[PDB]
Amino acid sequence: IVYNISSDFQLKSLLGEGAYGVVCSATHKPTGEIVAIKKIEPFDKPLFALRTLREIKILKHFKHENIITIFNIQRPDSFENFNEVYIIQELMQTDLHRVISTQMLSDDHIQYFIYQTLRAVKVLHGSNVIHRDLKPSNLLINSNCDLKVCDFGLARIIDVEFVATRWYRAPEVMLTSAKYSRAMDVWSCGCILAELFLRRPIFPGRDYRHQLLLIFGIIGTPHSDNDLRCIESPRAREYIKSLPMYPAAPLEKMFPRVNPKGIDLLQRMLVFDPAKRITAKEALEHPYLQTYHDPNDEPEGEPIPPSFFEFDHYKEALTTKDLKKLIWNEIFS
Amino acid sequence: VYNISSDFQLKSLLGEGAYGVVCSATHKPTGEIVAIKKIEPFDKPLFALRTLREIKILKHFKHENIITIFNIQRPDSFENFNEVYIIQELMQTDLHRVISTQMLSDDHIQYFIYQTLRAVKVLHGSNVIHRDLKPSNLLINSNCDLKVCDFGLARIIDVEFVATRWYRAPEVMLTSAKYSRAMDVWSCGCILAELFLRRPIFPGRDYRHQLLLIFGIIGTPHSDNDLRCIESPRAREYIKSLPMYPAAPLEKMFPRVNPKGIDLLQRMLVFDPAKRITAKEALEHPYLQTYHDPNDEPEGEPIPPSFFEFDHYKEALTTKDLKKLIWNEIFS
Repeated sequence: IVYNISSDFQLKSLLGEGAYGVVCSATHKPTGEIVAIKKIEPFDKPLFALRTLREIKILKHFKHENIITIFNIQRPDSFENFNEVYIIQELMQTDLHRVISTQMLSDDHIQYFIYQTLRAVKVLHGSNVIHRDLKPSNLLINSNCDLKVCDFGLARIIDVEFVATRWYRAPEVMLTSAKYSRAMDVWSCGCILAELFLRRPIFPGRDYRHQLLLIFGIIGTPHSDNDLRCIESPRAREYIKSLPMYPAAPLEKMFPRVNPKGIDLLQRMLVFDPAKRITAKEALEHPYLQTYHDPNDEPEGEPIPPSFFEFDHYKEALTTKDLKKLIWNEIFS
Repeated sequence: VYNISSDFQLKSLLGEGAYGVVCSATHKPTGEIVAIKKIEPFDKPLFALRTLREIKILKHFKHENIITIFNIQRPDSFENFNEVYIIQELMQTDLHRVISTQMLSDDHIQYFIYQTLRAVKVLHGSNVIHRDLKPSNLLINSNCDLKVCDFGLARIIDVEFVATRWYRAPEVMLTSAKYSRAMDVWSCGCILAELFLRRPIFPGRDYRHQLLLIFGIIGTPHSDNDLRCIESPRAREYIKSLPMYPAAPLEKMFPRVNPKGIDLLQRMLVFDPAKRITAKEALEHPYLQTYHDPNDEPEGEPIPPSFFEFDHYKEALTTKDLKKLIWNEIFS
């Protein structure tokens, strides 16, 4: 696993080989710090190029306790042989998926993990950034319990497409065109909070249809004009009537060993109507989290213009060179 | 490794990449030599979708100028479906690399240029546009047979990523008419231009620069009839905002070139896609009467948009969705 990176960096262990590239825990000979180094050969894979670009722009902009820190990107020399991107970021022991899969967590830890995840969402939205793909495995965690969001490969700046799974995607997002709302992120959190209690995905659909069936199977099938009063889609409203009509299930009655307040906050997130869906801010304020809530320390963010990801706004086809230059430029200032 | 029927004998590796290895093999039963691609696209969304298009377009056609795929391996399980073995008709090299490494007689030029427009014609007649033609998507075999492949950006007629736009038509770049049959003729004209020049005629360094180079030879459009087919205000402003140079006389740029070829070049590399000559009209035109033959030239047959149904659903696709598309296409 070659790494043509500075001498000062002595690799240690390979933490994961992904579709993106490999990530290794290395040491900063000088200060003796332990960092995470990503090697990414993305130039023949357009999709992975943009993803990497997005991620690099976002990580670098924020300076938040719940969003991963990039320490520095290695700069190449010739744009002519630039075929690898090396990113030195903070090393993180595990992620929220792995943790749920091996430990039972006290209501406190859950309060704290969902608290941190909401804190980050607040700053992202406050900044006009929508993650668009929150799931347990994007929430990295440190040995002392720091949760940190990463993987903004699908992020967007507000005002086909591919996903690894739609297990945490919001129904309004699958049923319509409203695929760039702050609400959709708050829906993912609902799901994440659900997994924290159930220790398993709450809506593990196996395909599109089955996903909705699973969702309504719990929150309830939207029927009247007031339920679909956020689904102006004639098609979406048709398709909904092609699914059985269930009543919302009593989450409280079925999961009685779970903190009643969590259940409330959960219900206020898992709501079909994106407009009645609790917002990250109102979420931090919710009872269930009062222990950790402190409004003088829930950063509101600084707006980021759409031009941040200008590419999302032109039709012009992007070429390979184009992508390599956007990343290149990103690296040189 | 090449997990495939032992009825094959692997000769040699022909190349690699992101998609995965591809190599020659003998079909013991007929002693016919073939190429077997080993794609591992399910962790690369965009590649799986490209693969899906290639498999559907190729399996469908039966033209001498479109690559022929003989079979596709049958996976015997969805759970463990991680590769795709395509067995297609071996090809020695590609026009890019031929131009790239030799002077070709005006004869050779017409041969390849005829074959190329031959294929484009059947596809255009079948409502299929390639949308990404260039020298390296033109594969050539021994007895100089030209066959087009790489339909990863094709669409059915009733944004995206590309390696380069050196072959993209100006109107596609400016406007949103990124789906005309015309864009393929423009690409064609760039192949032709390149056959004479022996190098890319419009090697732009970037969006603007590409337009600056194209207009540098064809003339910047400025008149209403020039900008007749350009419905966008924003787009018109753009053109009107670039250096405005008058067309250059091809004859004095391709001097050691067949006067009948230039005329064809000028008929293809035209800004107005409406005026632009078509794949059929190109076969007829003088420079190509030596191979023309209003018989041996299929006009194809319209394919229904549903052939590419997925280009009509705005839902997001998942890994499983993708594995399922290719899977169905292999068994159905």
